[PDB]
Amino acid sequence: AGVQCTAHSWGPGRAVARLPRKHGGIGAYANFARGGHMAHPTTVIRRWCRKVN
Amino acid sequence: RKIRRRQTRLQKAKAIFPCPLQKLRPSVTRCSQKFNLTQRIGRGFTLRELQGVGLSAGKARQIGIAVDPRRKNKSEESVARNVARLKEYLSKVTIFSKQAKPEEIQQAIQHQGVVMP
Amino acid sequence: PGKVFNLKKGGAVVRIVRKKEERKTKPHQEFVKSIIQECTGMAPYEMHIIELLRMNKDRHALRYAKKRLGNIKRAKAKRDQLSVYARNI
Amino acid sequence: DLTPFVRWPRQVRIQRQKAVLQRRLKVPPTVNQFMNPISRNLTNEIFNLARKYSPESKEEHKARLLQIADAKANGKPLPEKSDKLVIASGIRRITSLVESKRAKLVLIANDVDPLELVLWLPTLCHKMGVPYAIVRTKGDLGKLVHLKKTTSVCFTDVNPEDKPTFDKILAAVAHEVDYAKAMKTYGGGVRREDE
Amino acid sequence: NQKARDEARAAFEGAEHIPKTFRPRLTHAMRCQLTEKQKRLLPSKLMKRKLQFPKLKYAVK
Amino acid sequence: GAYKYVQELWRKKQSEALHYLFRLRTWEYRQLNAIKRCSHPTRPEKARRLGYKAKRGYVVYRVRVRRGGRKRQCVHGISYGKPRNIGIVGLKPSRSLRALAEQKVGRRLPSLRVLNSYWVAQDGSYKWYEVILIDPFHPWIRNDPKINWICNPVMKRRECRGLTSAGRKARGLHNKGIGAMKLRPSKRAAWKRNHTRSLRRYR
RNA sequence: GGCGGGCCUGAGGCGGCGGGGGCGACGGGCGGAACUUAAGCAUAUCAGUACGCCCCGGAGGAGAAACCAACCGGGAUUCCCC
Repeated sequence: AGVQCTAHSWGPGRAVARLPRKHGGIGAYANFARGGHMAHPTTVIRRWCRKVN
Repeated sequence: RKIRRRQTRLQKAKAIFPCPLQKLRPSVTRCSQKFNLTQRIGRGFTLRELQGVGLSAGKARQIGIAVDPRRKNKSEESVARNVARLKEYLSKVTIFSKQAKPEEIQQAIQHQGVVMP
Repeated sequence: PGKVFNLKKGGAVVRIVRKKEERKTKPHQEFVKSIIQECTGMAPYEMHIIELLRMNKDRHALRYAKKRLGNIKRAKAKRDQLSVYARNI
Repeated sequence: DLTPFVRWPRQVRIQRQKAVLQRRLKVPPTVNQFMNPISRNLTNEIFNLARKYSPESKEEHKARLLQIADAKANGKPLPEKSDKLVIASGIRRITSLVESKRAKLVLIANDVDPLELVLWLPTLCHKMGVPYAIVRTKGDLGKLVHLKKTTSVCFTDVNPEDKPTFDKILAAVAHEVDYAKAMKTYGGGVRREDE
Repeated sequence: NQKARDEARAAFEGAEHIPKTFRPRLTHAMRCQLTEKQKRLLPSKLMKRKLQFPKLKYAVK
Repeated sequence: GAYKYVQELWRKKQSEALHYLFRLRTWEYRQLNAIKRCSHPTRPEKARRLGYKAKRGYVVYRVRVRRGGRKRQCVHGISYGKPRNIGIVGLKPSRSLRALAEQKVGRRLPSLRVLNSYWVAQDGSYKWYEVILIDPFHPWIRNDPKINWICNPVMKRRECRGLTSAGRKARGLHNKGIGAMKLRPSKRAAWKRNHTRSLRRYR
């Protein structure tokens, strides 16, 4: 989710904030960007069950 | 999965209503000094113990006794645990014959669980 | 080590699996090895070993056999088997 | 003429070339015996003696299928098929017969697909004492038994009426074929000048 | 065409080498799969044992 | 009492008689094609240990494999990267030339399914192997019970997958017991079983 | 040299029948990385992974000991807990 798109960072000195960007220059691959991957993705690998003796 | 296997296991039971799903296997001394005293379910009664009971190798498999020609009798005491085991099964077994008699077969107690634990 | 220490190891009688009716090459296997040896002949590595024996005695003959066959037990047997041909000519 | 310089297809050339390489090489003796077989008149006089026995014809095999096998419900016996002294063929059978010693004349063939198949039969013949002969073509030895090709044909007990002729045939082979003389041959490599 | 299909079927019927369109459709695997009976077929030496020691219904209390 | 004797004659391949017949045969296969159809199994006895029988539907094909240490292919013979992986002249093939010979005859003849391979002749420059192949479609093969299991789709192009003989040795199956625990189903499969991380929910 | 037959290795044509390509998983065989980690880097490590290639199945692979064990011993494989 979110990592599907392709973005190579535009990089400093081009006046763009430094964030991975698409061909036009749209925010991608960042929690603060629209459409980016939530930085810490939720997980199906959780301790769903809490055992009792 | 537990349910899947349970349902599948009971389907096996009705495909053969007379015979218990798991066959009788022999008690075998657990290996290594730590496990010498306890005995365990084993692959198969050896051909020697089976001939002590008096059954040919093929006949035993038909009756549900598994015969593994790999195991060697080894200890004489191993012959003792297994030959009596086979004995306690051959008495506790009722073999339906005469083609198929329907009413008698319908009242069959299938032994769910491993035989002669 | 690889054995536990029970001074009185042995509380159950033991039957020894043995021999399994220990067999032999039997008449045919040896006869055939004669039939082929008669027509095809001896291999070159063997010829060198036999020729070593008429002049040199053992030592270097075993050394050629270890290199050619790769194990001393096979070699000791080969040097000995080959020697039977050596004491005639 | 223009015939000598004709470029033949590769298969024809390779099969011709193998014969030339074979005649000019060392030719160890065990293979040399196969290269030179018994004389044609002698082959005729053993081949003529094979025709008098031999198994049934292919049409006779069909005749047995239609009557001997199909109508057996009307009858009952299974081996009314010929039971006459017969030449057998095939290396597995021949070797068991030669090792048994029951066989009298082994007629092995000079050409083979792998020479390894009947290389060790001549020695077997002199170890159990069986008289043996090498004759021309596995195919014209196959015809004797009616199969497509036979490596070897074994004369058997033989009919007594043919026994006087058989004894003359055996004696002629006994001079022409000798196992030990043949083992001291080591073949030949006749060169281009000799041709 | 429906009339045409049946008329051809009668002509090429109960015969080896039928025209492909008529042959049953199946899936590619079924067309090339072994017949069930041949799969059941066992070497005759292996078969004798099955009859000699056949299945017997038995029960243990 | 017959094929036994050929096996013995095949126990001495340095003897004069077994060298001469070897010269003739290896010379000829050098003046012949890489995958050539052979009507007769050149060695009749060995064929029956592998499984070949002379019923129709069985074909013997001879492959010629060149003998050499593998040379890795990279532009200008340099593997750009860390020093441990530099190497293009002495590598050794991980599939034996017998198995490669079996894969070879399978790519040029896909419909037939190869069984195992018997070595026929060899030289310094080129080795030769003959592989027995069985045609699944021919009727006799499907009906005969013993060879029927090959016709099952699961056993199609076994040679490439690794179900051949030198192939089972290539993965080390031919070595059973301790010392081979890590390759019992397959090495890539074994890696997953041990490395699998499973969290038991009710633990 | 010619001619005709048998065997054997081949050459075209015919008849029937197969074979090829596809699927973001699982599966089998190879060929095969580097970023990284070691606070540098060469052995290591990432990793017997990405990716490339060929092949099959509804599971495949594996499998009835040239096997573990050393015991008052087990007994094909496969999976799972430890």
